This record gives sequence, C-alpha cells and structure tokens, in this order.
Amino acid sequence: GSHMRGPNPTAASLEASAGPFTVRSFTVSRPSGYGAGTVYYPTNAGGTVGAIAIVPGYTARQSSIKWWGPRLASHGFVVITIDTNSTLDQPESRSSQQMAALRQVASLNGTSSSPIYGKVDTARMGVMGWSMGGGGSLISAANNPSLKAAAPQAPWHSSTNFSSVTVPTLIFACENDSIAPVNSSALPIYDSMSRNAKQFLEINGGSHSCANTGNSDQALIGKKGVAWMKRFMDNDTRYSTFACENPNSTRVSDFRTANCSL
Repeated sequence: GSHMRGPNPTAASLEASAGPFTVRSFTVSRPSGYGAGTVYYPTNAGGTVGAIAIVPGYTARQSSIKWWGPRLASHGFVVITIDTNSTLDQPESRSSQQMAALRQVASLNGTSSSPIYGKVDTARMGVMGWSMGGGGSLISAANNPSLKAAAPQAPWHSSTNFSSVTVPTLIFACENDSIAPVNSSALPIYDSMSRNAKQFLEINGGSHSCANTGNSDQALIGKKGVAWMKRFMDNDTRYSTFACENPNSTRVSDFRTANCSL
C-alpha cells in the first residue's frame, strides 16, 4: 500500500524552497471547532494527497508556522495551518482543534464548491505544531494511532510520557531552547517512545523559534519534514534514506533515530 507521487527525490529537490507542484491557498469560511485556518493545496499532484494539520504555540498564530504550508503542499499534501479558539489554549485543547481541522479538511474534500474537492485521501493524515502545538500533535498521535506521521517542533506538554505512541514521530528540537528546554521537554518526550519509528533532530544553537517562519535552516528542516511525511504518510520507500539518514550537517547539534530503516 504505497501512494508515490512526483519525481524521484534528490537532496537538491528536497532542500529547494519549492517542491514540484504548484500551490494555491484559501481561508476557511466557517471554521468548525478551531479559530481560523488557511488551506494550502497542490493544483497538479496527479492523485489524492494526505492532509497535515499544523498548530502554533501559546500566544502564537498561523504566522509562526505558515512556512510549512507551501513547503509541504508543493511536495503533494493538503496542509491546514490553524489559529486556536484562544491564543491561551493548553495542549489538550490544541490537540482537539488540530483533529477538528483534519475533520473539516475531510468535509471540504467532499464539498464541490471547495478548491480541495476530491484532492484529499482522508485515510492518510499527519500532525505538526510548535511548543504547546507540538505537545498537542503528540496527544493527537496518542489518541488517534491511525495518523500516519507526527513532526512537532520544540514540543512541550505537562507530561513527557508518550510511551503509547505507535505513529512515526520526528521531533525538531532547538539546542538553546530556554522556553521548553530540550533536557526537560523534547528529549524526555523522544525517550518515552519505544513502539514507533522516531527521530530527534536538534538545531545547533537554536532558540525556541528555530523551526518557525523566518528560520535560517529551511533547506535542512524542510528536507527532513517533507522526507518524513513522504516516507510515512505515502509509504514512499524512495524517501527511506532522506527520512532515516543522519543529514551530516554542522547545523545539527544532535541526531537520534530508531525503527527507521534505510
């Protein structure tokens, strides 16, 4: 069961600002169970694509995470970036809202007026987000083991115990994070997970915002996010090396992976 779309990947094609597909976007008119959303979609993927829902951190909005929308969509995904009902929502609420966004993407896939009408494989879904939105993504993964992939950034949750998670999980960490320190947040979360394909990618000298819109490492972070989603959401074994490899970069202060075959 593989859903291979687009050309055979290269380090160069994955590091580029844009993948092979053309991207359009729209604002969701009547968000159902979350604050606001922007839907990014490929116009020319040549098949139905998985959907990814991305949630910001505490006080934050779509702007903090929006760079992911076109970057992932241009490689063959429908991506929804959300605002939460309140900027002060906690991780459980962020998880519910993330899953509501995926539910509404599935709804719009069935809506003839929608730009994403018949563009989505509602069986193939993924979750991403920053800090409390990253914690929320891991809660979404724990509660919904049918999700194909999770790739949270600088995650925080009130508990680091994600031992039940079977969903392939890529944690982006920021070496010098002083909001959700790696030693008390990202790494204990990574270490809790014994049942899944998982990866830990720490950005050298990174602050808490090291994977956000306007980061200086979009070539590397974008390559790893896309490769992880292509490998696990599409079961596209063309991406096994890109997903599972140590990227061998002086921008990476720490790399860990498990159950991830090249």
